[PDB]
Amino acid sequence: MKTAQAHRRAETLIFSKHAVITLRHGRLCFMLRVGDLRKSMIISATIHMQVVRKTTSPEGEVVPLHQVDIPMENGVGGNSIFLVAPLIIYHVIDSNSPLYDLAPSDLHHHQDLEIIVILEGVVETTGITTQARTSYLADEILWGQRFVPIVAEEDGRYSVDYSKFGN
Amino acid sequence: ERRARFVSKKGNCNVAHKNIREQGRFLQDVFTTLVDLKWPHTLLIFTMSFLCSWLLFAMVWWLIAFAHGDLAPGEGTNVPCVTSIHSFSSAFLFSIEVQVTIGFGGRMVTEECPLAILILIVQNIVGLMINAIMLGCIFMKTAQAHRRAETLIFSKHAVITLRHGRLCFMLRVGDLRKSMIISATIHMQVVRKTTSPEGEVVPLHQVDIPMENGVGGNSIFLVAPLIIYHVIDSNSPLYDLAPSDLHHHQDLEIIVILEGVVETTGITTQARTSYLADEILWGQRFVPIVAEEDGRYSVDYSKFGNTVKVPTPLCTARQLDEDRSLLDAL
Amino acid sequence: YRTRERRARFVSKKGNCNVAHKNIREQGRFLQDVFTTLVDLKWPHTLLIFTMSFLCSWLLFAMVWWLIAFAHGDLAPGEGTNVPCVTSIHSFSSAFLFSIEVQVTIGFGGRMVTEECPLAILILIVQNIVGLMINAIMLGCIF
Amino acid sequence: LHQRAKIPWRACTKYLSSAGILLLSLLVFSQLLKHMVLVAIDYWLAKWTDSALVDQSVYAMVFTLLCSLGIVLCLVTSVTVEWTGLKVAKRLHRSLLNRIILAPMRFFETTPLGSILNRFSSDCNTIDQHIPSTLECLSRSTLLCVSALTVISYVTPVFLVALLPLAVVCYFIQKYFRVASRDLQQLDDTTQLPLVSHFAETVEGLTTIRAFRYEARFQQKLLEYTDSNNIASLFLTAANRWLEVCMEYIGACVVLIAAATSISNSLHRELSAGLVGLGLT
Amino acid sequence: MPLAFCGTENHSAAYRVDQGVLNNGCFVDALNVVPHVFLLFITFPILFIGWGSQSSKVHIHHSTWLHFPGHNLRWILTFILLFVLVCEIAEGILSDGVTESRHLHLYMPAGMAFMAAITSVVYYHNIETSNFPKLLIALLIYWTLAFITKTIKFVKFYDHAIGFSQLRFCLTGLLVILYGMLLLVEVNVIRVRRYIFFKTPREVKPPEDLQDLGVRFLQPFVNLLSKGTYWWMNAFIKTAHKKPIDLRAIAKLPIAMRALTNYQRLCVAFDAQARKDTQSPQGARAIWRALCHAFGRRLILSSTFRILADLLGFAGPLCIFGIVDHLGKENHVFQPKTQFLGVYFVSSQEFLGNAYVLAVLLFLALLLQRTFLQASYYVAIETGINLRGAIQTKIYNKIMHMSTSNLSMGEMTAGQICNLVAIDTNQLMWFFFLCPNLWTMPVQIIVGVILLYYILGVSALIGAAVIILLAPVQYFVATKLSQAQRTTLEHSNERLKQTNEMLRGMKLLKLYAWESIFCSRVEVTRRKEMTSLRAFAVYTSISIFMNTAIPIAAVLITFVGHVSFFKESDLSPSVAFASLSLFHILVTPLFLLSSVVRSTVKALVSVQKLSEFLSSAEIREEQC
Ligand SMILES: Nc1ncnc2c1ncn2[C@@H]1O[C@H](COP(=O)(O)OP(=O)(O)OP(=O)(O)O)[C@@H](O)[C@H]1O
Ligand SMILES: Nc1ncnc2c1ncn2[C@@H]1O[C@H](COP(=O)(O)OP(=O)(O)OP(=O)(O)O)[C@@H](O)[C@H]1O
Repeated sequence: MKTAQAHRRAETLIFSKHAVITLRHGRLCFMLRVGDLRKSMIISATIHMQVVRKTTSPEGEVVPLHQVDIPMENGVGGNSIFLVAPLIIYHVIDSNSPLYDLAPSDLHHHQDLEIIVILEGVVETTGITTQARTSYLADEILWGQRFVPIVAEEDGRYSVDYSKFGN
Repeated sequence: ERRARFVSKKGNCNVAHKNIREQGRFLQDVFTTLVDLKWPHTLLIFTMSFLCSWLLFAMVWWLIAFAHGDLAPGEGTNVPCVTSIHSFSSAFLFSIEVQVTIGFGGRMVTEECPLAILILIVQNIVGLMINAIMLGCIFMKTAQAHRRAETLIFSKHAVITLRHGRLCFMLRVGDLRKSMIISATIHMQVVRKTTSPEGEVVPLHQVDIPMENGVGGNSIFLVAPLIIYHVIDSNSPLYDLAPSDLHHHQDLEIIVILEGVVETTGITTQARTSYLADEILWGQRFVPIVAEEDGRYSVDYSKFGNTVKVPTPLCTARQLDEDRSLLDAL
Repeated sequence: YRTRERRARFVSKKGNCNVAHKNIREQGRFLQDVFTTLVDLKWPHTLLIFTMSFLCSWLLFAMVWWLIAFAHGDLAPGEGTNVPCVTSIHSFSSAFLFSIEVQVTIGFGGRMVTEECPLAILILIVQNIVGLMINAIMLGCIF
Repeated sequence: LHQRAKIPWRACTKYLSSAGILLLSLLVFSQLLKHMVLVAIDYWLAKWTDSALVDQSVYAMVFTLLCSLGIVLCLVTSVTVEWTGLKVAKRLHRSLLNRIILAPMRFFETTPLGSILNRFSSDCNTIDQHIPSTLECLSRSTLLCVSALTVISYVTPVFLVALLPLAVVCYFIQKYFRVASRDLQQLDDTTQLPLVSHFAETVEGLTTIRAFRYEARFQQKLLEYTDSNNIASLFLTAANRWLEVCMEYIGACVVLIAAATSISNSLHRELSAGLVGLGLT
Repeated sequence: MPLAFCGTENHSAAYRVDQGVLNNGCFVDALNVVPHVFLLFITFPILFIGWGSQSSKVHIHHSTWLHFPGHNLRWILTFILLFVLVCEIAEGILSDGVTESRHLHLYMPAGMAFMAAITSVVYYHNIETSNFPKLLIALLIYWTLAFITKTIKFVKFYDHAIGFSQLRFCLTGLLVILYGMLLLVEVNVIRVRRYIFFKTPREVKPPEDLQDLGVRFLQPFVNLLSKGTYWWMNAFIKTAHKKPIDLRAIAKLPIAMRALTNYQRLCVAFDAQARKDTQSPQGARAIWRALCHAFGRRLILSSTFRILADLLGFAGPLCIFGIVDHLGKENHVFQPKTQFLGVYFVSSQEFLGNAYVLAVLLFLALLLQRTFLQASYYVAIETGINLRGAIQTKIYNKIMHMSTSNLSMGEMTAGQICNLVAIDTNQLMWFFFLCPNLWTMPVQIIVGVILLYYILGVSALIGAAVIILLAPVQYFVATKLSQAQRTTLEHSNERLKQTNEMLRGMKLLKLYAWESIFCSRVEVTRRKEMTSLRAFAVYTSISIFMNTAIPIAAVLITFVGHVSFFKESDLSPSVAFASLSLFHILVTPLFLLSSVVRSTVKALVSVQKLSEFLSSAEIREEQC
C-alpha cells in the first residue's frame, strides 16, 4: 500500500499560478489552465470548483468558510474532463454564480474570497484515485487577461510549449 | 505534407510534451515508473537489483573474513567468523544463501564475530525489504489492464446518417472478450482549432459531445457491439458540418473514450479512438450484425465495420431545421 | 418443431449472458492477457498450472544440475579425488532433490554448493532469480 | 426418435411372413456352415505347415475335401439367398396387388396418389433387386468379422481381454454412423430429384424462358440446385471416409495387439508359429 | 541393481569424463535430453493455460484460422520424424537386451524426443489456430537447440568410426536432416510472417470463404492430420444424434467446390484449349483433354496416394513372412552381437529380424496405408463431384443457347436430355471416382504377382493364374447380368406405367366393377416381368459364387499343386501364411478391375454422347 501510493502522482498534475477573468461567447467567465506532465493518463478525471468565502444568510447565519460549488461550463453539463494537453477550465458567470458581483475594484489582497479547484481521477497505472487541489485568492485572479495558445502543430504532430504555461 | 492525429486509432496520443521544467518527478515515482516499464525491461531491473544486492554483501562478507584472518591459507587456530569462507567465491555463495534464505549451512554464521552478526541482521532486513519492494511492483504489473483495452474494438470509420428524423453521428464499439467491463462509460469530444467572438484562438478546443443515451447519461452496457450516436441538435458543434467540407485537410476529429472497471481485476481502463474528417462517411448505415440462433444470439464480427449506402439529404443539419420549419409552417 | 423451439435470451436469469460470438479474428490477444487469463480460470485449473509451473521449474533445473555434475566428472562412483561441483549429487534423484532445495529454499545442506565450480555458481544464481520471479508472479495471480 | 430406428422389426416381417421357414433356415444354416469351413481350411493349413516342418501324415487329400466342401457351399449359399430373395419379391408384389385392388376408393381420394406410387415403383424395386444382393453380402461381412475375431481370440486368448474395451469403441462408431448415414442418404436422394425435374422443365419450356430473358435467373437456380446436390454428396463421402479411417485404426490396433501377444505366446507357451500366422493373416 | 542412465556395467565406469566430456558416449546422449525437457517444460505451462481456458472458451465456437507458411511441410516432416523416433526406440530397446544393465541412455533420450516431438506439433497447432506467431520463438529455439546437440552426437560417431553399417549411425544421421529441415521451416515462417525483428509485420487474414458463418464443410482448411483422419467431422456426427441433419446443418459449400467456381475452371480449360490449339470441332477428345486440364492436378494427387497405399499394403504380407520366419527358428538364445564400446550397436539385418520390431513397423505401416488409401478415395471423389458440378452447369448452359427447331427439338425430347444429366453424367462422374484404380490396380496386381513368385515359388503363379484366367469369364457374367437387368428395367416401367393408368381412373374402375378385370392385366404383365427378374437373380447369384469360390479355388490349387507337382519346400507358416494374405490383398483388385474397365467403357460413351449433344444447333445472332 506504500508502493501503490499516488500522492507523488498528484504533484505532476499542474495548475497555473493565477486564474483570469475575461469575456467568452458574449459572456463573462473565470478561466484557468490545468496541465498534466506525465505521459500516462488519469482515467475518469473530474474537476470541482468551489468559492470559499464567509457568507452570511439574511436570517442571521454566519458561516466562517462557506463552500459553494461552481459549474464548469462544460459542453455536456457533467464535470468530466479529458486531460492530455493543458486545458482552459472556465466557469461562466451566470445569474446564479456566486461570482456574479465581482469587479476589478474589489480584487485586492485583503479580500474575503477564495476559489478552490479540485481535480479527481484514477491513475491508469496503479488504479488509485488521486486529487490535485489548488486555491486562487482574490489577488491571484488577474482580471482581463487571456491565456496564450499553447498547442502548435509540428511537422506531423502537436506540441505544447510548457514554457508559456502560466503566461 | 501531413495531417496530425490528436490520438491515434489505438489510443497512443500523438502529443509531444516539450520544455518540461523537470524537477525530478520522473524518478520520484519509482514505483509507478517501475510498473510502466516493459516486461523485458522489468526483468533487467529485477535481476540487477538482486544481483547487485548479493554482490554488495559478497564484498562485505569477504572483507570481514579477510580482516578477521579467516581466509589465511592453512587450518588456523582461530574459530572462523563465517565457516568455510576460503575465497571470495565462497563469500559470494554465502551472500546468496543468506538473502535468498536457502541456507545450505556449510557456511554458518558463528558466534565469535559480532560484526558479522550485525551484517547478518543487515542483509536480512535488506533482503526482506528488497523482496517486499519487488513483490509489490510485480503485483501491480500482474494487475495491469492496459492490454485489456486492446480487446476493446471500434469501427474503422464512423457515419453520419438519418435516424428518427434527426441527424446522428453513428459509430460502433465492440468487446471481444467474454468478461464484462463493469460500469462502462462513453465520452465523445470534437477537437477543432476553434476561435471565439471575443477574439480568443484555442489551438485545439475539446468540446464534449452527448451520447444520445436513453437517460441522458454516459453508462452503456457492452455485451454485443453497439451504436454510439450523437443527435446533432441546435447545440451540437457538428451542426454546421456540410458534406462538402468532409475532405482530408479539414480541422475535424471525434475522440471517443470508453471507460469502465474490468470485472476480472477491478482495474479501470480506457479505450480511445479518433475519427478524422476523412474517416466519416455521410449517409451510410451499419449493417445488422446480431443474428439469432436456435437458443442464443450471434454476432458476425466479420461484418463489424461494414457500411451500406442509405439515401439521405446532402445538406447540413442547420438546413434540416430550416427545411422542416418552412414545411411545417406551410 | 422449430417454430416453438426456444426464445433466445439476452442475459440468463443469473447473469451468464446467453450470447455466442462468431468469426473472432483473434491475433493472440486471447493469451496476451496471460495474468487476466490465469485469474479467470477455475481453482482446480489454477492448481494444475500452479503445480506444473513449479514441477517444470524444479525438473528443468534438475536436468541442469544432473548434467553439470555429469560433465564435471564427480558423478563417477569412485573415490572423491576431486572436489565435487555440488556435493552429494550421486544420481538424478539427488539432482532432483537438490533442485527442490534450491528453488523452494529448503536448503537441507547435505547437497551443498561448492566454490570449485564457476558454472554451478551461475546456475545457483539463475535458479534463485527464476525461483523468486515465478513465486512473485504466482503470488500475484492468487491474490 | 423417428430418425433413431435400427429397424429390426422390418426384417422380421420380411422373413417370417414372406420367405418361409425351409428356405430361411437353409440360408442361415448355409452361412454358418460355409464360414465354419472357411475357418477350418485356414486352420488345417496351419497344422499342415507347422507339423510337416521336419502321429502325422501327408495332408494331400484332407485339405482338398475342406476346399471342396467350401467351394460347393459357396454355390449353395449363393443360390439359396438369390432364390429366396426371388420368392419374397414375387409373392410380396402379389400381396400388394391383391390389396390395393380390393381397397376402398375413399383411401385413394385421400391419399396423395404418390404414396401408393412410390411404394409400388421405388420401394418394390429396392426390395426386388437389392435385398437379394445386399443380404448375401451383409451376412458374409458380419460372419467374416465373427470368423476372424474368433480365430484371433483362440490363437491369443489375451486379445479378448482388450477386445471388450475395443469392441465398445467399435459399437459407438457403428452407432453414430448409421444416424448420420441415413440422414445423409435421405439428403442425398431428395436433393437430386429437384435437379432432374429442373432439367426436364427447362427442356419443356425452353422458348418461354428465353422470351422472358429469365435464363439469367434459372442458371443461378441450377447452381443453387447443383451445389446442394454436391454438398449433400460430399458429406456422404466424408462420412464413409470418416468411418473407414476410424474402423481401420481399430483394425490396425488389433494387428499390433494380436501380433504382440502371439509372438510372446510363441516364445513362452510355444505356439510353434503355426497359429501365429493365422493370427496375422 | 538400480536404474543407471549410462551403462551400470564395468563397476559403473561409464561416467568417467577423461579425454573430453564429448567423448563420453553417454554424456552426448545426456546432451540430447536437455533440448526436449526444455520444451516439455516451457510449453506445458503455456498449453495448460489454454487447455484450462478452452474448458470455458467461447470464441473458439466459430473462430477462424490461418495456417502458417509451411503448414504442410511441417506435418509431413513431423510424421516422418515421429516414425524415425520409433525406430530409435526399437533399436535402443533392442541393443540393451544383451547387457546385464538397463543402459537407459540408448532409448530414453529418444523416448523423451518422441514426447517432445508430439508436443512440438500440439504446441505449434495451438499457435496456428490463434494467429500469434510470436510464441514460435520457443519452437524455433527447440529446433535450433535440438539440431545442434544431435549433430554433435552424429559427428562424434564418425570420430569413433561408427560407420553406416550400424543402424544407430543411420538413424542419427537421418535425425540431423529431419531436425535441420524442421529448423528451416520455422525460419521460413519468419521470412513470410516477419514477426520477430522486422518493423512492419506482413500479417495474413483468414480466407474469405472461411469467414462465412454459412460454411460448415471445413475439410479444405484444417490441419493435415484432420485432413487425413477427418477429425473435424466428429462434431457434426455428434450433432446428428441430437439435432437431425437438414439443409440447415449441411451449410454452403466452400469456394473450391462451388458449381460456379468449377464451371469457370472448365470454361478456362475449354477457352485455353481453343486458344493454344486452333481446332474447329469440339469432339470427344476435345472434352477429354478439357477435363484433364481442369481436374488433373487433383486426379494425380489421388493417384499418388493410391500408389503409395498400394505399396504399403504389401507390408502386411512381408511383416507376416518376417515375423513368423523368426518364430520358425528354435534358437532364440542367439541375439544381435557386435560391439564398438560395449554398448553393442545393432545392425540393419539384425534390426528387422526381431519379431517385435516387425509388428511395430507393421502397425506404423498399416496406419499409413489405411490413411493414404482413404485420402485417395476422398481426392478422387471430391474431384468427381466437382466434375459433375461443372458438367451439369455446362449442360444447362447449353440448354439456354440451343434452338427450338422441329428437326432439333422434335428429336431430342425432354426425356433424352433428362437422362443425360441422370444417367450420362453419373456414369461419367462415377468414372472419375475409379480413375485412380486403372492406373494402380495393374501395379498392385503386378507387384502382387512379382513378390508372390518369390514367397512360395511357381505354384503360387500357377494357382493365381486361375484367378486371372477366370476373370474374363466374370466380365461376361457381369455383362450378362446387366443385359438381364435392362429387361427387367424396361418391363418394370411398362407395368408401372400400366398401373399408373389403373390407379388414375380408379373411381370409374371401381364403380364399374372393373377392378377384378384390370388387376389380371397387372398380374400377367408381372409374370413377363418376373421371368426377366429371375434371370437377373440367377446372374447375380452366379456373380457371388465366382466372387467368393475363386479365392478358395486359388488356394486349393496352389497348395496341393505345390506339394504334388513342385514339392520344393515344406510350406512353413512363414511362407504359407504370408501367401494367404497376398491372395486376400490381390483378390479385391483382381475381381473388381472388371468394374473399372466397364465404367471406363461406359464413360467413353457418355463423353461421346455428351460431345454429340454439346455441338448441336444454337440460337444464332446472340453475339451480334
Ligand atoms: N514546463 C513546466 N514543467 C513542469 N512543471 C511546470 C511547468 N510549468 C509550470 N509547472 C508547474 O506549474 C506551477 C505553476 O506554473 P506557472 O507557469 O503558472 O508558474 P511559475 O512562475 O512558472 O512557477 P514557479 O515559480 O512556482 O516554479 C509551477 O510551480 C510548476 O510546479
Ligand atoms: N473479427 C474480429 N476480431 C477481432 N477484431 C476485429 C474483428 N473485426 C474487426 N476487428 C477490429 O476492428 C477494428 C477495425 O474494424 P473494421 O472491420 O472496421 O476494419 P478492418 O479493415 O477489418 O481492420 P484492420 O485492417 O485494421 O484489421 C480493428 O481494431 C480490428 O482489430
